[PDB]
Amino acid sequence: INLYDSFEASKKACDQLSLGVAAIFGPSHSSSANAVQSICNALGVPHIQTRWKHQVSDNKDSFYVSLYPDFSSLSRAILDLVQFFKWKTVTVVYDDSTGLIRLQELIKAPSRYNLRLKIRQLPADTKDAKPLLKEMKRGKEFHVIF
Amino acid sequence: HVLRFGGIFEYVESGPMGAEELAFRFAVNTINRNRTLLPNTTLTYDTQKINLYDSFEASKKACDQLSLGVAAIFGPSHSSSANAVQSICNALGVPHIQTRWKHQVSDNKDSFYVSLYPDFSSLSRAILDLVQFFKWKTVTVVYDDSTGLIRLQELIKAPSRYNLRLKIRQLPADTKDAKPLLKEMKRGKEFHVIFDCSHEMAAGILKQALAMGMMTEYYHYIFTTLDLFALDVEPYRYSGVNMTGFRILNTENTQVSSIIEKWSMERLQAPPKPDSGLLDGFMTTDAALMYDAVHVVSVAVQQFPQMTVSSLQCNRHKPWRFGTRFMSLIKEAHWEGLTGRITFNKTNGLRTDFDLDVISLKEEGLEKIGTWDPASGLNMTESQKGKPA
Amino acid sequence: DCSHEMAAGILKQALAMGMMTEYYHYIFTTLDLFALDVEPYRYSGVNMT
Ligand SMILES: *[C@@H]1O[C@H](CO)[C@@H](O[C@@H]2O[C@H](CO)[C@@H](O[C@H]3O[C@H](CO[C@H]4O[C@H](CO)[C@@H](O)[C@H](O)[C@@H]4O)[C@@H](O)[C@H](O[C@H]4O[C@H](CO)[C@@H](O)[C@H](O)[C@@H]4O)[C@@H]3O)[C@H](O)[C@H]2NC(C)=O)[C@H](O)[C@H]1NC(C)=O
Ligand SMILES: *[C@@H]1O[C@H](CO)[C@@H](O)[C@H](O)[C@H]1NC(C)=O
Ligand SMILES: *[C@@H]1O[C@H](CO)[C@@H](O)[C@H](O)[C@H]1NC(C)=O
Ligand SMILES: *[C@@H]1O[C@H](CO)[C@@H](O)[C@H](O)[C@H]1NC(C)=O
Repeated sequence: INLYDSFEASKKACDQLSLGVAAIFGPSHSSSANAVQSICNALGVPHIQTRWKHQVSDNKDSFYVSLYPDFSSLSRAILDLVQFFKWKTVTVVYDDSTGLIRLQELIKAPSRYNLRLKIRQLPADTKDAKPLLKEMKRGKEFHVIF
Repeated sequence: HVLRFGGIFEYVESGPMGAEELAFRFAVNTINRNRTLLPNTTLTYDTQKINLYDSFEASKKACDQLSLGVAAIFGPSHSSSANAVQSICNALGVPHIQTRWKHQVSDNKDSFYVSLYPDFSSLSRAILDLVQFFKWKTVTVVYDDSTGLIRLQELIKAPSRYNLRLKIRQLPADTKDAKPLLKEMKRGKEFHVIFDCSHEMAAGILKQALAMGMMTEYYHYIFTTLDLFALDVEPYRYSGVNMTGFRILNTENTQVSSIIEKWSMERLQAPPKPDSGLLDGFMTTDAALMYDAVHVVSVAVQQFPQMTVSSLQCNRHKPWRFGTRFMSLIKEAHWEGLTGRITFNKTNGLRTDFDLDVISLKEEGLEKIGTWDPASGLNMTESQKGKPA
Repeated sequence: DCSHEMAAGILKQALAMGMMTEYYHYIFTTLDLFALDVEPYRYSGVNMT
């Protein structure tokens, strides 16, 4: 399929289900993954997911698995690493807007621990880390989570 | 002439009819009764009843609607269903109008969708302007849904651009379990809370905060939701909380009040809920946005008389004949609706320009104390009280 | 110093104004304090002896 064309992934999933298939190894996007998950949950066919997607808590679908490790446990491991290194000022730099969901335990961590977090977002261009790192010069922040 | 619109609405089993579908059909009936707008064209609808948080049902109903053929589709509220509907109609060139915010992936390349919910980037910048007006230092942000951090993506990301320290807490899965969260709120001695939830959850946690004794002169709650006029502030107006928030629903104009009154007796069929704490007989923001969406797509239709509805097939990818012209006609309209001035970003489908009224809670109830605009800053007419000679 | 019904009305009007916190403290001369409804006032933290 193409880049984030969930209708095309739905059509290919319908064609592969018409051909007959044991289980569907789904796409690596988010929207097409949600579409294939809902389609196979309607038709009783097991879904396999290898990349993490954001999961809506209202969804009652049960016909899927996810072999990427959950970012709740990953974020708790990162918080344990921060507690082991005994940091105080952490600058967290992400690139995609879903990453705040992936690191939300670290953002909820200043309520329960003693920390101070400054988060920043990479720009939409690849080579534009030079202004953002300049803020790393200005903030004097030496503990960066990428 | 006869024109057809696509209506997808997530229905509730039993009960009354849904509010958004009622607003959609009320907008259709008021446009059909009026002759100043669309003089020689009549509008029809095809409403659908899909499940909540499902995309395959929405895909099947959208395919059935394109088998019937519609001019445009008014999508559902859940993010997955709206994403599937948006991809389906962008594959066929039929324009999409959505009234609820959804998280949008930056790698998406669709161009046949518009969203009339105000963008939370501009809303969060307005909230930052409101916070910087109040000279705050420590802000506790309480968010309900896990997507809501993206809705506060500008607000959370404030690294040393202003002297501000944030503490972020999440509401629990149960609605009634705010009491341990409010107990940690009280013991933490933090008194400037930004609540990001729906209006029903806001009324519920206001009842919980009243039961926790959080209603003093020390608390200055800020609600990101726009339905604060649906709240009943009668058991809180004499307390001394400040309760500043925003409103897009321009109730100052008399014609908008007349449209609200004409909505009201069709709205008062449903009985009120006294346990909810919501002021019954009022427009939500979603219903007004659906009404304004129908008006914007109608005035986009009126400039394009060569409008033939053609039935399309999901099994092929044959695009609509009048796709790009009608999409560009949609993406440049300027209609005065219930929310005021309506325009679209020309590089997006997001309504990034609006005119918010900053309201607050005083002893008379709720009243307008300021005006926010994205092009200007924040007026805040109580600070404009100093006019020396 | 009032009746228990008057005490309940005063407590409701004090909750409407946000009078009771952990700062405040009430003594009731009436002997029907156990017959009142202390459900909404309990979790805020009020002495109310
Ligand atoms: C269509 O959508 C586009 C986004 O998809 C819109 O582009 C956005 O435009 C706004 C202007 O309205 C930009 O806002 C601000 O940035 C300036 C200065 O930049 C600071 O931000 C930059 C980010 O790249 C850095 O390069 C700078 O060095 C610095 O870090 C701020 O000064 C602005 O504040 C102004 O606005 C706020 C609220 O109105 C006030 O509080 C301020 O005091 C001042 O009034 C904004 O923060 C925004 O960055 C830009 N976004 C992108 C991605 O380009 C576009 O405008 C929109 N078009 C229409 C027609 O709606
Ligand atoms: C809260 O509202 C009152 C109402 O008069 C106002 O006087 C006060 O300045 C407001 N702000 C506070 C207490 O920070
Ligand atoms: C603020 O509002 C007043 C009247 O309400 C108006 O006269 C003034 O020009 C406004 N200022 C700005 C900056 O919008
Ligand atoms: C009320 O009771 C609490 C504990 O229950 C106590 O800490 C507080 O001092 C009391 N208030 C008074 C005595 O004013």
